Amino acid sequence: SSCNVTGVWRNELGSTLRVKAEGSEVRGVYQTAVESTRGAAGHHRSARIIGMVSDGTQPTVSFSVLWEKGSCSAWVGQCFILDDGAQVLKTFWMLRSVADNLASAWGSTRMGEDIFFKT
Amino acid sequence: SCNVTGVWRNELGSTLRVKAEGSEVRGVYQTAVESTRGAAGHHRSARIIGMVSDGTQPTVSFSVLWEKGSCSAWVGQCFILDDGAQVLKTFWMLRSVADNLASAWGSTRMGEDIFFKT
Amino acid sequence: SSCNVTGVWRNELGSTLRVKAEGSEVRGVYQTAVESTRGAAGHHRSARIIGMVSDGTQPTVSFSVLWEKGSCSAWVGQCFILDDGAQVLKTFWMLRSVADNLASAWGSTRMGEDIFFKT
Amino acid sequence: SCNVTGVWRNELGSTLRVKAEGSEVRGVYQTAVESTRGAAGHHRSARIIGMVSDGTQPTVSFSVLWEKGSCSAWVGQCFILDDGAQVLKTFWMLRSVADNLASAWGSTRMGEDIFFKT
Ligand SMILES: O=C(O)CCCC[C@@H]1SC[C@@H]2NC(=O)N[C@@H]21
Ligand SMILES: O=C(O)CCCC[C@@H]1SC[C@@H]2NC(=O)N[C@@H]21
Ligand SMILES: O=C(O)CCCC[C@@H]1SC[C@@H]2NC(=O)N[C@@H]21
Ligand SMILES: O=C(O)CCCC[C@@H]1SC[C@@H]2NC(=O)N[C@@H]21
Repeated sequence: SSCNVTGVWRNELGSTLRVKAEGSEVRGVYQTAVESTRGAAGHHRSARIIGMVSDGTQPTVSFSVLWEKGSCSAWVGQCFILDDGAQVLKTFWMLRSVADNLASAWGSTRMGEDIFFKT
Repeated sequence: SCNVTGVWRNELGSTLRVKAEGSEVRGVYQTAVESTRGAAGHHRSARIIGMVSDGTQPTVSFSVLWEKGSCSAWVGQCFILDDGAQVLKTFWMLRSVADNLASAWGSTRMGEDIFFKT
Repeated sequence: SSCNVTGVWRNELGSTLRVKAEGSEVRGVYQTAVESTRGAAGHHRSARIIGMVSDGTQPTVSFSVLWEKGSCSAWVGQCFILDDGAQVLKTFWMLRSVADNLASAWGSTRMGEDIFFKT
Repeated sequence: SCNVTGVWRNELGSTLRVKAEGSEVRGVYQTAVESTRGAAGHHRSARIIGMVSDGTQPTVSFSVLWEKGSCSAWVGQCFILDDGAQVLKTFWMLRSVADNLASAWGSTRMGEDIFFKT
């Protein structure tokens, strides 16, 4: 019983992650159900993702998103296959907001946990 | 204008060879340090994949898959200091493999990496 | 309707947090269900808490824990009252492992999310 | 030994006055910066409460509650260098007040603070 990163995923915020694994890379499309300020994520709150995925029964993943307005996000996670059979992607993320210069950037990094379930 | 393409070095002694073609970043990462011995394999090198914005002080996000299945990610921004230096200010996460969901709580480390240009 | 920080909470790993407010401070007991390396959290996987709670309806909290073998942890968070009447304590945490020196400390900090519910 | 008790300053210019009592730390933090005008109060100072371990290079964990409801926590270690210099090495989180659960998703920031002595 394997956890397969390829698929369509939904997080606890209601964001959708559509992902295709090929070789050791991932591509696809992230639609965020929220943004940090109006505009940030763009026209349909959507952007391309690019990243890596490991081999194995419970693979690790890492992937990046650049948001239309110049902020950017990164996730690292592992695909686990639960005892009830649900496929689950446990991730932490960083969101990096554009700063004006180095001195004002101390506060430009946010973090959190996204849990993605297959739909 | 700060530019991401080039060869960089961090406070740990690690090296980052980066090349942008537009919004994409590719390259190679050599880490001077490892969480377990050989976790990054014998050359401690891996490929890098990510994104870089446009603008003069662009933001950057990139991932590395390590040889034995851990993976790191960096976000940051390319700054021109007063003195002419180009600096990549980043924060990273290192995700170690875990056996099951229940052991995964302790799987994510973080830190800050300052990359300077060789 | 408010969120009340005082009491016994339980998070996703089964760890129990007992909070007593004394003014702006919080004191109490943390019993972790899990530890890094056997005995890191001491004989009873238990230690005391110290920190702060704000004055809202939905207060923010900050608290810290020194474990027996010297690693330390801190959580920051807010106490939300939900539509269904439930009180959820939403935190993020940092675990600091002891290192021998500055250079080998690069990997000494881990992070996660803890969602506490009231018992 | 590295001694936590004292007056400390970090890369941002913020000042940290702490004293140690058993395994408890107390004192005042004066931040050189804030998220919004006045988040740290008119004087940008607040009390600190936390913990410090025994040993030659002790670990530390402290909190601060800010005037307008946000809060910050630091975890770290007091490393003593070759040159005899004492150095507090930390990572922090800053939680901002949110109106409700759903809109709290982006309410946590982090960073590194490195403190030197006066
Ligand atoms: O606010 C921004 O700068 C762009 C949108 C940010 C979306 C973030 S990425 C991490 C978190 N998880 C989500 O699904 N959305 C938010
Ligand atoms: O430990 C592993 O699982 C593989 C090596 C990780 C190297 C990390 S990546 C974050 C940090 N920055 C560096 O330059 N090296 C370490
Ligand atoms: O591993 C150690 O060094 C001591 C025990 C740490 C337990 C951590 S603290 C954050 C997380 N949440 C819990 O409930 N327990 C773990
Ligand atoms: O913005 C706020 O809500 C309150 C002030 C935050 C000050 C932060 S705490 C982490 C960082 N280190 C400092 O010395 N100052 C900032």
